Parts: sequence; C-alpha cells; structure tokens
Amino acid sequence: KLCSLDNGDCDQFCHEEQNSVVCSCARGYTLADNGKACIPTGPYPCGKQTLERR
Amino acid sequence: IVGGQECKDGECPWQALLINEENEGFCGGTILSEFYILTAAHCLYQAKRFKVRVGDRNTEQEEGGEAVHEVEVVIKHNRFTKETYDFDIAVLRLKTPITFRMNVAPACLPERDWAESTLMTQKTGIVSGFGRTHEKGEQSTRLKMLEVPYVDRNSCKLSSSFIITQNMFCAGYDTKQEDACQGDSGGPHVTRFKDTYFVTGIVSWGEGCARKGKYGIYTKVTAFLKWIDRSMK
Ligand SMILES: O=C(Cn1cnc(NC(=O)c2ccc(Cl)s2)n1)Nc1ccc(-n2ccccc2=O)cc1F
Ligand SMILES: [Ca+2]
Ligand code: NA
Repeated sequence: KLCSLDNGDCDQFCHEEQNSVVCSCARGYTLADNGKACIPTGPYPCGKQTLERR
Repeated sequence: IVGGQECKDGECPWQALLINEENEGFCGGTILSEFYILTAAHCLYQAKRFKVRVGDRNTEQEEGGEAVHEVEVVIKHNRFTKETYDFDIAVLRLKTPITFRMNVAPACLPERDWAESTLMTQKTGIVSGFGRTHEKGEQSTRLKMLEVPYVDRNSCKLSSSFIITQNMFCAGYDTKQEDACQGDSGGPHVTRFKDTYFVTGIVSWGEGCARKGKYGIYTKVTAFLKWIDRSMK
C-alpha cells in the first residue's frame, strides 16, 4: 500500500513507515482492529457534524 | 460570508463567536476542545474585553442551546504583528469547559505531514461565520458557510498587494462573488476528508471582500500545529 492511493485505505491519517503503510486517528478516536477504520470513543468526536439528535 | 449558504442545523458545530463590549460579534473562532478556542491574533486588538459564544446559529433568536464562556488565558503568537499580519494565530483557554451537544463540537487537528499531502491538496475547503454579506454590508444574523477552492501560492502572491508569507494561503475565487469578509475573521476554515472535518485555516484578511482579482487570505494552520499543541499544554 501507498498513502497516495485511496489514502492507504485509512479512514484518517496515513503514513508510510519502515517502508510500510500505517493508519492513525485524531484524539477521540481509536484505530480499529482492522488497522484502517477510526472509531469514535465519545458521542461528540472531533470533526463530526452533529446530525443525530441524542 | 459573501454568497454561500446558511449553515444547516448541526453542520457547523465548531463555530465560535467572539462577542465584544457592545455585545456584538466581531470575530469567529474554532472549537478545538472543551477548554480551547482557535482564533486570529489580530482579533485581539479589535476589542479590549470579549467573551466566546458557542452553539449559536441565529443571533436574534434564543434557541436554548447557546452558551457564553469567559476567557481565562489568551495565548497570542509571539511573532504576530499588525504590520505584516504574519503569524495571525491565537488560542484562548476558557474559564469554564464547553459541554459538547447539538451544534457544539470540536473540529479535528490533523497531523502536519498528512494535512499537507492530503488536505491542502483537496480542491476545496469550507469557511464559515457571521461576518458581512458583502464588502460594505452588515454582518449576518445567521451563521453562513461557503465552499472555497484552494488557490495556488504563485497565483496568490501575484494577486496580492501585500506580502503573502509561508504562514498564509489563499482560498476563494478570482471573480465569482463569494468570499469570507470582515466579521468572519478568526473563524474556521476546515477541510473535509471522508466525512470528518479537519482544521486547515483561520480567516485572516483580504483586500475587500469578493473583489475581482483578489482572494481570501487564511492563516496556514499546518505551519502552527506543534504551536497549537504546546499552547493547549
Ligand atoms: O484591513 C482590512 C479591512 N478589510 C476590508 N475587507 C477585508 N476583508 C477581510 O477581512 C476578508 C476577506 C476574505 C477573508 Cl478570508 S478575510 N478586510 N484588510 C486588510 C488588508 C491588508 C492587510 N495586510 C496584510 C498583510 C500585511 C499588511 C496588511 O495591512 C490586512 C488587512 F486586514
Ligand atoms: Ca441564538
Ligand atoms: Na476574487
């Protein structure tokens, strides 16, 4: 994988480290077990519009 | 905001508004966390005393979700100067924390290298605020947003009658009458990536608003990511 193609399949941050793609996430999210997706840890994670009324 | 649209319910939840001694909004900010607001250093010289309102979409209507927070600490960039408008960035720490809720949520800070390679290379970003609706006009009572194309630095420099530093970038349109304007200053420029919005700029200055041959000038947040982290301790 390369970050230049589909962002290395990462939801958020992509880096090519030790010549290999590693995904990561902003504060308030945890990187999923699949190592690609970013899972919010709270109901108002940064950068999400507030569309579901709670 | 000149042109653009009213921001829909819940769609601009990181917007903050700095409110002066005439009780009026005079600048925007971006919510970074429960205690920290991002704004432009130059906004600090426009009022001696001010507070921060969040969760507001209509300044003439009490919706019930709005909150006003007092500022505990101002952290202005030490290299800002009004002569250059360079380093036009400040962080505010609030006396009491924000409770995130409908229309109140922080924008994400991106990692710098990825922001440069992936966010700044997008076609557009989004600017929002309660600023004037045309250059010589009055401020909007309703929160507006606008999609603004990224403009290349060489074009940006050529268009400007003032020096564009590496801490600045242009966004907007050559002739299309859409732009930010005075009153939006200090507010968010965010870039969308897969349904998540990342802070990419601060509304900084312009030669008028939506003038032909001029662009909106924004503080380049990538240049200040480590600085923001330190300011937020
Ligand atoms: O003072 C004003 C008043 N004004 C009138 N119109 C405006 N427009 C806006 O604020 C925006 C438009 C698009 C934006 Cl993004 S922000 N400012 N504008 C300027 C012009 C130039 C400068 N400037 C830039 C670099 C070095 C020195 C210097 O003075 C600052 C301003 F605030
Ligand atoms: Ca209101
Ligand atoms: Na223009």
